[PDB]
Amino acid sequence: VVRRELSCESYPIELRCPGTDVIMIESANYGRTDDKICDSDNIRCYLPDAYKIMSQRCNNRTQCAVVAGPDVFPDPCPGTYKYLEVQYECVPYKVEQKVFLCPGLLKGVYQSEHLFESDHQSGAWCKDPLQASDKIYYMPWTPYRTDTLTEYSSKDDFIAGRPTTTYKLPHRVDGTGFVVYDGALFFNKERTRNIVKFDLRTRIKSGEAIIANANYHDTSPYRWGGKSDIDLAVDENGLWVIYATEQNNGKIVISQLNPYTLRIEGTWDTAYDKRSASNAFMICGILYVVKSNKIDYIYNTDQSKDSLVDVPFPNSYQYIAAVDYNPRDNLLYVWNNYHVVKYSLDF
Amino acid sequence: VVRRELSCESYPIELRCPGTDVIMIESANYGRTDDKICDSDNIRCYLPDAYKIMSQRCNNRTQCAVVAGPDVFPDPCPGTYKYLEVQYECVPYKVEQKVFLCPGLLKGVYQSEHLFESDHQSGAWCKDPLQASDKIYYMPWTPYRTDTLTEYSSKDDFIAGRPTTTYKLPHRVDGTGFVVYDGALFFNKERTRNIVKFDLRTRIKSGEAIIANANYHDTSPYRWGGKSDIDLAVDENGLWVIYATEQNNGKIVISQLNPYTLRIEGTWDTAYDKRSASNAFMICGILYVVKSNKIDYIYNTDQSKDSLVDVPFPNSYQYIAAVDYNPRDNLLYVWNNYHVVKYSLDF
Amino acid sequence: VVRRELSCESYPIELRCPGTDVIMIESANYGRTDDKICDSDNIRCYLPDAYKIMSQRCNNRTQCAVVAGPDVFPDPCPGTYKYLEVQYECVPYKVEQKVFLCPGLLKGVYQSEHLFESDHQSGAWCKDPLQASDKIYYMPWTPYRTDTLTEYSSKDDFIAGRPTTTYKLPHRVDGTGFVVYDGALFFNKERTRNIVKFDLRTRIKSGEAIIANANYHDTSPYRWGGKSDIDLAVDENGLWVIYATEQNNGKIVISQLNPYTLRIEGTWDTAYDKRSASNAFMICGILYVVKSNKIDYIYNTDQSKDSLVDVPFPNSYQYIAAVDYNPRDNLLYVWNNYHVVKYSLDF
Amino acid sequence: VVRRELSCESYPIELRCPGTDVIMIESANYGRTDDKICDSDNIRCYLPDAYKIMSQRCNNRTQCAVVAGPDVFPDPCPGTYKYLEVQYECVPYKVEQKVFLCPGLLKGVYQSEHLFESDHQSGAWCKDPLQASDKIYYMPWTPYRTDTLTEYSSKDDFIAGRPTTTYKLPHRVDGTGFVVYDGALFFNKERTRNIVKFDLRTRIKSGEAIIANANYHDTSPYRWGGKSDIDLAVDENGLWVIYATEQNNGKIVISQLNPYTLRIEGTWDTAYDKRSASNAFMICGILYVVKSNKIDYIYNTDQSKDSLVDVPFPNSYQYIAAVDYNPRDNLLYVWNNYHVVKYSLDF
Ligand SMILES: *[C@@H]1O[C@H](CO)[C@@H](O)[C@H](O)[C@H]1NC(C)=O
Ligand SMILES: *[C@@H]1O[C@H](CO)[C@@H](O)[C@H](O)[C@H]1NC(C)=O
Ligand SMILES: *[C@@H]1O[C@H](CO)[C@@H](O)[C@H](O)[C@H]1NC(C)=O
Ligand SMILES: *[C@@H]1O[C@H](CO)[C@@H](O)[C@H](O)[C@H]1NC(C)=O
Ligand SMILES: [Ca+2]
Ligand SMILES: [Ca+2]
Ligand SMILES: [Ca+2]
Ligand SMILES: [Ca+2]
Ligand code: NA
Ligand code: NA
Ligand code: NA
Ligand code: NA
Repeated sequence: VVRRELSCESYPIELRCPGTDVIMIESANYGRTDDKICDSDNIRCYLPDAYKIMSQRCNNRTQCAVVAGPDVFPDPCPGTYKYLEVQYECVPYKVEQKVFLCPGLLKGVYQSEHLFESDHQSGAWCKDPLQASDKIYYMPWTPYRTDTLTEYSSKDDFIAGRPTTTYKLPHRVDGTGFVVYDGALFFNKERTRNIVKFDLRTRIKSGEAIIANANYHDTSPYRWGGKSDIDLAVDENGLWVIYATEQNNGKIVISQLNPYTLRIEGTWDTAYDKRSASNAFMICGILYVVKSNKIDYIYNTDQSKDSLVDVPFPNSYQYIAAVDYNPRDNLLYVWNNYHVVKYSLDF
Repeated sequence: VVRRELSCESYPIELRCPGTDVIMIESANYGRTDDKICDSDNIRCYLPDAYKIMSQRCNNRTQCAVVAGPDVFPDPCPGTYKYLEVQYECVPYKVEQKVFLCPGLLKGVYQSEHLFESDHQSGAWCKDPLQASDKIYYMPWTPYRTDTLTEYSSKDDFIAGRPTTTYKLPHRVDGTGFVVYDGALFFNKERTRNIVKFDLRTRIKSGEAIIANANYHDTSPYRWGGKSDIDLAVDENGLWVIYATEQNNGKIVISQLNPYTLRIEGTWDTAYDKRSASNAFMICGILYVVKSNKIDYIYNTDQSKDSLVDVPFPNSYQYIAAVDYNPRDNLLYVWNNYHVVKYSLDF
Repeated sequence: VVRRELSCESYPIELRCPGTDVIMIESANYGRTDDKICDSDNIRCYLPDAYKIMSQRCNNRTQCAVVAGPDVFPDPCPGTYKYLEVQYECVPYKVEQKVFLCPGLLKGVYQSEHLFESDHQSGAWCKDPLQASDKIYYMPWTPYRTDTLTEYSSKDDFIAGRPTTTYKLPHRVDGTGFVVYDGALFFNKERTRNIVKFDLRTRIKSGEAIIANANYHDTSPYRWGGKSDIDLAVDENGLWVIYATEQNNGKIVISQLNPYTLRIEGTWDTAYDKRSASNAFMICGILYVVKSNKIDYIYNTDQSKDSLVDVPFPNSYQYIAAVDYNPRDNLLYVWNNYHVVKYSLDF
Repeated sequence: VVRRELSCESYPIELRCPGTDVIMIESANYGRTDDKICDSDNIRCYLPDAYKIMSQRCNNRTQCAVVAGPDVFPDPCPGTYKYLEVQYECVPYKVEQKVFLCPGLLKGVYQSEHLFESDHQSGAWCKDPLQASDKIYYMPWTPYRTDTLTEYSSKDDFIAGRPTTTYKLPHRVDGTGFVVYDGALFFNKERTRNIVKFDLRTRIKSGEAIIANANYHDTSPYRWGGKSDIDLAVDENGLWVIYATEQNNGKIVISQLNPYTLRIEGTWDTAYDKRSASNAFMICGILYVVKSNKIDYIYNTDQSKDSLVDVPFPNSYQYIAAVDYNPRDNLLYVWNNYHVVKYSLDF
């Protein structure tokens, strides 16, 4: 929706966008286009650079204050009493285009970072790839008692055990399949085949989606168990759901979930038994299944074709609780038998 | 609607309200009430003064930033890792209670201030009594060509002819009957018996009300004419409409208009011919009619009783274009034959 | 905000307002004003009655469907392919003007209706005077356990004990001082000097107001006690708060509360000790205090003048728990020692 | 956001969603879970099928009315006075999953339907693939005078020249590159490198996106010219922008545009000169370039790989003004030298 501001010469113009939304200049003029605006003692006074000046000073910002005068703008009509007229919009914060571009085909998964050894055998952690932020999101695994999400301002604060805040979730969580995308938490509602969307900035449930025919609550989890039936994943294409159905004889089923409309945007049936998989993740719309040790299966959703592979994966620890791909830094956010680690990817 | 913020010890809590809305602390606790919030190495840790500290620091403000720690709060439980949990609302800016309290019964109208002599014989001007501001709103009278409202930051800037901004109205204006109340402009839409509500902060029409059976467009104006058929008025009770109907044989009819719901909240029929009145205004729900020179008639809406009076009014100039009462400063904002003046009131 | 609809000849126009909001036609034309609208094989084709037809068919309705054709509209230009263009707004439902007009000065309170004898000694009940509805709202009094409001579709259903719905309140209630106004419940939040606004249609808290310096939780209740410290009241002027302050030595203090902005719009200090009052209510901005038996004191907020009176009140029962005035039907909604009654008023 | 309804036995529950949004049942119970709800003369009374009954009766509907009683629900506790308690959300209308699934690789483009021969040599037309509707959207090409979009209820009404409505656009349109997606019109704003989003249901601009470095206004159009610089396209992946940049030496550049966030989600540089292309379109994230006669070039965005091809295209007419792919019916919506046609696709 179009927002409007106008200030007479020597007065500032004030632009402000709600929450995390940012300014986008639609139009701007410094001069005079009307004989009634800004009462004083030439209605064809235009400054073509007014649009450029306002865009440079205000675009990508939550707020802007610009004085309508000679300190900021050249004079398009000396002698004429001028005014600054601006039309603008509040748009979601911009995202670096690399987040949506495929880095290539996965050659292997390798050790990279070892953050710390937690006192919890299972759990999950990630970053929001749509944000240029150092924020880490952490959800520990406690059977039948998980309903919180802890936020850390950096990796350094995360290792030191220094949280910024904690979120009380509207429902209990089943498994370690959680993801954070564009300021929203996505999780599997305990004892349901539903995904809950929880807005972190306003601390309220912003929606719910039913994952049609998805098996739930220790019916089709990963090898380790722990109610891992439904796993969410983020990649270059958006948000995904990794689960299994009786219709597909307990084999992995993958669906694209629109994070804004909560619609299921395409479903693909794989040939890999979910109970046999230690974990799984998406990269460029391709499902990578972990066996434990190695990636032994891939499913390409773009071609609707699968293949048997022998892609390396770290053999260090046994209890693989969570594996989350990040399309911003191209790293795997892993929870493996108490150890909180980051794995590099070779393309 | 309830808004929530939470920050772990040493981190700041950030409260922000949209537009001109202000913070109201609902609840606050600095301590520990839950064993899962703010992950670290006593769930009955309360600070009773947390509510008082937050209220003092954040109430009546657009924004607030408070660090959850020993610089701002005492320690309710030394050794326990604490967090600040706050529940708050965004409410319209508070108004000094005097604005709604009757100063008394009017003894007379007297000269007080003479701002300047305009080049326009007719027009109208006022301040928003619900705002603690020096802002002046000005609408000149130009037959069939009025569609702007000019704003000045102070009396000083108004006399000097230094405007802050100008508003382009969605429709043309009939007469000098305009008023500003709680950030909204109220005016009579040209060639209609309708009142338009225009939000000044967002620069959009926020509503419309039809003044049932009101005479319009030089049918029942004030003595001077100029399409003065419908006059808006602000007092201790709110917003009023001063007009005339054929049902009341062209005599003044007064209605209370709710500025928030746009409903007509009571209508009273007077015995004064509107065409004979130079102008009129409300004080404490009492209509005061000007003849030119003197106030010769009053109508009390609380009692539904009228009386003939001889209340003094300045005899200086003839062409009385506008008379607007202000319940904050208890002054009359008058436009009389080019002269822009303020009249004092003796109670 | 302006809403727009347009349909080519023979097609229907569909107008819809959210919730309880109603249509108000701003403008309408059946004909042709543009050479590009409604593509077919005269751009000055107007029907003046189009505005009248649309207003008659759509005003005061939640929804409207009108066919753009000869069954509903005359032909302003035969041969020319026409279209119906409408501009409209969604406004709060209209209210009969009598609700805001003073019936007169109270001569006495008299018995009228005896609905039923409840099993609860104390409680409160009312109707929403801003709605043309038979709905009754009921709140029983249970010490430290009150957090529900029950709704009945009629008097008949209320006596029979046939509820339509129950509302779970966000907080516990202190006393029997509750009121319903313009679809919103107003109550005193347990162990606070705060008034909570709860929207009944959406079932959420819509705001909160602090009653500055108000005594609360068995400090200054009515004679019967039961945490009656703060009593809400509805009359021709709007919403009121009846309470007491230490600043006024425990004597009744009355404040106008804006139900839309949650602002305190004027405060008046009375000379009647609240602990000595059995109950109190407002009519035309005048406070009427009950002693038990009789009305022995009045306070006129319009004049800021009080008087000692001897106004009759029914002597039938002793334990007067609640007295709520209704400005639509001009009756008192009373709860007296198990008996749920309506009292008439002589003006 | 969660919406709540509750009705006591024999009373109906009413669920309504705004605009085109549909109901999604979150939770439902017919019975008794609380001793205070629905006042009458067992707080563990549950009906497991209540969720199933409500979902079946209300899911995918704008509105729902269900009576809380024995005509619709079995009795989970005879003798106990029951109530129906429902929690629900309003979600965007569901979309058939085929719209997001790739039909295969394009073997050729073939003649299928010939609707009519227009009096306009150039123009554009389409359907909204996210809607299960017969609605056709039409924009004729008139140099420097295009600012309207006409809607037809069916193919039959479109051929007959019987429109339902016309939309007045906030800005003039450059070229025939328009698209309709999820109730929103997307077009290139005249003399700019910007895409405007216009909501058809509310008739207002809902956003704007700048296509960084895009050539505009007869700099890089298709062979026929007519300000075709920027072309929008819809496929299984969403919304795309087909344009050219000086950085890519006037060769086709393709970008994914998020229709909800207005963000550019990935950009790919092709090797095909845009001025040499008659038109272009996307299918499964693959760009197909038309030469006139044949498809002689493809660019796969999933692989970031291009190939020279010889894919058939109808040789019937010369002046190819628009080619729009539809992912619901897998047809090309084409405007070729006055003729309005549909082309089939062989996979
Ligand atoms: C700021 O806004 C401009 C305007 O479109 C956009 O092009 C740019 O990508 C955004 N991000 C940055 C870092 O400038
Ligand atoms: C700030 O907020 C408090 C909280 O109710 C209110 O009492 C006060 O009147 C308002 N205004 C000022 C100037 O403090
Ligand atoms: C319907 O709308 C009209 C338009 O202003 C209004 O005058 C009238 O009072 C309202 N109420 C009824 C019952 O018509
Ligand atoms: C109705 O709602 C259900 C609930 O998720 C959904 O599964 C289904 O796909 C939607 N569409 C139809 C045609 O039922
Ligand atoms: Ca995973
Ligand atoms: Ca006046
Ligand atoms: Ca009372
Ligand atoms: Ca195309
Ligand atoms: Na996951
Ligand atoms: Na006025
Ligand atoms: Na009350
Ligand atoms: Na297009």
